[PDB]
Amino acid sequence: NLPLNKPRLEKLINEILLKSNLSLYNFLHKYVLTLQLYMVHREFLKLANGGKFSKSNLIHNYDSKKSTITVRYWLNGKMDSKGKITIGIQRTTESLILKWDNQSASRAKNMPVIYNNIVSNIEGILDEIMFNHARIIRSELLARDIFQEDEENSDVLLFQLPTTCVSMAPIQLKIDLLSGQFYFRNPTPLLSNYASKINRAEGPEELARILQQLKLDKIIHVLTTMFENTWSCSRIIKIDKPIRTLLQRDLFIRLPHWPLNWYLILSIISSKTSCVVEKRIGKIVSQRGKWNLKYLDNSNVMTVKLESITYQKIMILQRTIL
Amino acid sequence: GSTYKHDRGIANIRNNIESQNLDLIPHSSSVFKGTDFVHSVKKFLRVRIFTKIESEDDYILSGESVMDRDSESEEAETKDIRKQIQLLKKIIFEKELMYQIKKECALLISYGVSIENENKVIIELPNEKFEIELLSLDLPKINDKRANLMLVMLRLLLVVIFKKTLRSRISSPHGLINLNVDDDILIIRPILGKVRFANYKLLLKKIIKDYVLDIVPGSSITETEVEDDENITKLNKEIRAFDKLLNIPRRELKINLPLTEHKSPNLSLMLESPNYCNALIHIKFSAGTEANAVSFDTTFSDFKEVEDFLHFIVAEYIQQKKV
Amino acid sequence: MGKSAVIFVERATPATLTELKDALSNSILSVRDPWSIDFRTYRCSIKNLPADVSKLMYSITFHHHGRQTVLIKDNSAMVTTAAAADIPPALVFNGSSTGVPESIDTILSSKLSNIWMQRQLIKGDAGETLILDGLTVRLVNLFSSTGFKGLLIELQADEAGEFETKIAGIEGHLAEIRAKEYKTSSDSLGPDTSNEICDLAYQYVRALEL
Amino acid sequence: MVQQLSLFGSIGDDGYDLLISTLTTISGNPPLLYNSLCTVWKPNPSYDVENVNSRNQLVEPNRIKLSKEVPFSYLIDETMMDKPLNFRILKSFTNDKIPLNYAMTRNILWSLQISDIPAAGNNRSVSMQTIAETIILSSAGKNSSVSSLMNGLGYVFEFQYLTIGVKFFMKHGLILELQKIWQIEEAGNSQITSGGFLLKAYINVSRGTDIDRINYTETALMNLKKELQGYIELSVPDRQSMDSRVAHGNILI
Repeated sequence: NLPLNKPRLEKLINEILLKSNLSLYNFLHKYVLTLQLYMVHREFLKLANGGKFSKSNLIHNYDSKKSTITVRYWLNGKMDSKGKITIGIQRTTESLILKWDNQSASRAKNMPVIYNNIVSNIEGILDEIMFNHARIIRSELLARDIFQEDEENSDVLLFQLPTTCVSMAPIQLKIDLLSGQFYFRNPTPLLSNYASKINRAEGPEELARILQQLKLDKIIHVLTTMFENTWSCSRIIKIDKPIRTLLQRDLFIRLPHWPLNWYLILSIISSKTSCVVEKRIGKIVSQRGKWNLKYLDNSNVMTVKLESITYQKIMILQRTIL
Repeated sequence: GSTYKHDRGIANIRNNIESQNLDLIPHSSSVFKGTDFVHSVKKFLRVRIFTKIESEDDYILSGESVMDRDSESEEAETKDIRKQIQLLKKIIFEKELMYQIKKECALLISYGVSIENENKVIIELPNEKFEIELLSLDLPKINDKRANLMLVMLRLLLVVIFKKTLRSRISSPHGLINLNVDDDILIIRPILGKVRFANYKLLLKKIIKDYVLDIVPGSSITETEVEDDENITKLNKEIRAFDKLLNIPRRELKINLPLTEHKSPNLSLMLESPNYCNALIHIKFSAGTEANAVSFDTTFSDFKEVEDFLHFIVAEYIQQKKV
Repeated sequence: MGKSAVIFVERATPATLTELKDALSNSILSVRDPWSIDFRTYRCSIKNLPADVSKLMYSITFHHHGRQTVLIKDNSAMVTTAAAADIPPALVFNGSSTGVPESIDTILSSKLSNIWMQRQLIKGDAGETLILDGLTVRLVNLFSSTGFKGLLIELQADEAGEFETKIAGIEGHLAEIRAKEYKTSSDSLGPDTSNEICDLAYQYVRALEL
Repeated sequence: MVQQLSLFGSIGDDGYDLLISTLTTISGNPPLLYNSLCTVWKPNPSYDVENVNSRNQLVEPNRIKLSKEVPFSYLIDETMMDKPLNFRILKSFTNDKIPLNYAMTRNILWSLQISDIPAAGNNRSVSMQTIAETIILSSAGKNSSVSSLMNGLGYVFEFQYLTIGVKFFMKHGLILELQKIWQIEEAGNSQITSGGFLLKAYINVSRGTDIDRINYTETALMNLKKELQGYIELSVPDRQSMDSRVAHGNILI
């Protein structure tokens, strides 16, 4: 039903046949491919105005000279990848094909990278690519064995975090199907901050370090709140060398009525599965902008498991520590 | 005051040759050329409320917005221009409302709000489901009044947004009127905050009853809430009239424990939702020593830690009563 | 009503600030963002002046208190702002102000340069502010054109009941560091009218005078 | 400091009401009432400023403007509380008498402002003027008062006047003002703009170096002037009338 220029086509084909030595078929195929590409670009333009991917999720650039479309998605993604799609004429079949240019998709098995029938189900193809990329990232995370597998939901990752000393509970992290930023179900301000930190993270080692620090400072915050709800911590003291007892964190607490320069020192040792606390008494001074460990006691190191610490133990320690 | 740039709200007047009447043709809808324009373009906004059953994960339709129709007199409507004008105003207002709802809820994914399609949005609550849909025309339940009320307050909030925009525009010329999604657009935030605040209030009531009322008899609980030119003053008055709805919900609960030896500790717990979704519980426990010597004053964002500290406080009070 | 005091040490050493920072480290609760301050003196260039009319005008610029300038002359104070967010809305609305003002120092040193001329300039940058129990202490090194000048200490508290005890404690703390020549001041410009920043500027002027 | 680009005009009060309606037809905004009080101060002649570099003319003495807003409770007499506070009250402000007299203004004693003569040359289509501005927030001391402050700087009072009118805010930061001016002395109050309203349309530019913005501002002002053709004639005032230096005395009113 397209308004074809019938007479101009007549003269053009007659001239081609007169100058022909084949060429008409090649020109017709090229024009058909160009028209299909142009209408695909027009569909992209129509969808982008009101589509789910309008807010910087998808960007498409079309070149008529090379007759190819480059699509970039997930601009705010630095997980050692950049979401790129190329739509162009296949040399072997002389047909327009869509290729998801990704090495992760390249070595992925039982997963097609090239798709046809773009006009009919471009949205379905985009959704399939989105889900496949999310599944590949999730499978990499599971292979690193940082997040346990959720049986109920295949798109939800479980992260094990101790809410209290004895509690050991999972938190559900989910992947946005549009832009691809990890998010929590009911994030706390610290949880939201570290989710944002995860979002712009770049390396798998960086992600693992981020999660390790998340567990560590979550425990630190829990115990610091426990102390403050009953204790004056110090957020100013930085020692050049960590105290000899796997992540070690030193916390220096005291009370206003204590003797000067005498601090209760807690060395928190966090492992992949277990955490312990070394409670000692030390003397530290500040001289010319430096923190000097004047004295440390090792014969009376209290090595205590994380779970056993409770409020009553805290107050009994407060009474005995003087 | 509307910032909706998609449509200009311009209608051409056409004298109908056949019926000798007057009709209005909008600028945008230039594709439908026929006498079925009225039904083809008649869109509406529907609110559906589903109640989650405690025995199954499925949701049952418990309420729906009542579609009261003023178009029953079709012959009168097709010849009265004023009715067409009112219908077009309603249509454009609903379109703007739906667009604003989309742009507002696009940022509430982290709290259990999702968008199904270009015309549907879904809000989930531990016991309820809300669906807002834009649908074309082509037994009284319990929650039908609820959905009608929801629609009414959504329209009211959109009107308040328009009034705020106009007041800001009149106040100063230099200020570029570019609405901020984080600040200006406040439509689903107040309703969602009220509902979730009620849910958290019920949960904390249950927790306090289980851990204090059931353990320590005689506790007394009190519930409290803590708050030139004619045109500018008129707008200020009209906007201030909606403070009780737009303002952040708050609650305070004072618990007085009956103790002897003229030593009566107080437990004041104030619950707030600073960002309209998160629950913040501030606890002030004053031991029976002095009127200003607050024994403890803490804040909590996790209900589990709230319960743990409540249990610790109960144990400490029991020990004090035992000494 | 908050109270404030200013102590200036003239014979200080470059490392005296660190010495006082460490000597108070036991009671230090927290640390906040750095601050800066400017101190200009303008002179009268007209010779047909009466005997009782002063010749100087001291301009003190506070950077942390929202970019505000204070002009002092003969126990008379004047407070000017230069930020667009400090403008009372009435002046913006009626047309009395174009909305983007300039600092008064530009006015003195550009348009009125035939009446007032600059004579000195004393600056302080990258000071440190420490929160102690019910107290805030700010320290900074003063640099003139030639070089290092001395040490400046400013103390601010909200409760005025025990201000004198805190001043005496800080004086003793300086005493153990053997800084024996220090000039302190906590005076008030007006006994009946109390403006915080004007009184602070007056105390700065009384401390920094030679 | 701003570059203010301005156009001026005047109208007779007879068309006043009509004019107002037309403005609302264009801008889409209603007028807003306002008032102000300006005091002009000049360098003290008792002090000999030999520092004026006579051989080089580095600078010339100038006049300082101090402005303040005054509540309408001082401008409304006992006959006028019944009417609401809107623009129509200006229709009753045709007499040379006014409730605010000399004694009240003397009892009052802000925004400090200095300006220069507009730019020279005959290839300028709008009045371009340079303004340096600052704000006085408060004060203290044994003689905290505007008069004492300006005498401390070296300035003395010269005269004062009161402006009452309406404001229209249009797009692109364009401000249109309709004013009535009352000069005030101990001898009495005299309305200089007798039987008419002074019209002034202006825009402000924050940085004088930006020239694309200045061209846009001039385009907007000339488009506004070409819109009002046939009703009111907006014109560039005389460059020698907007000169406020002490050596030569005249005052555009």
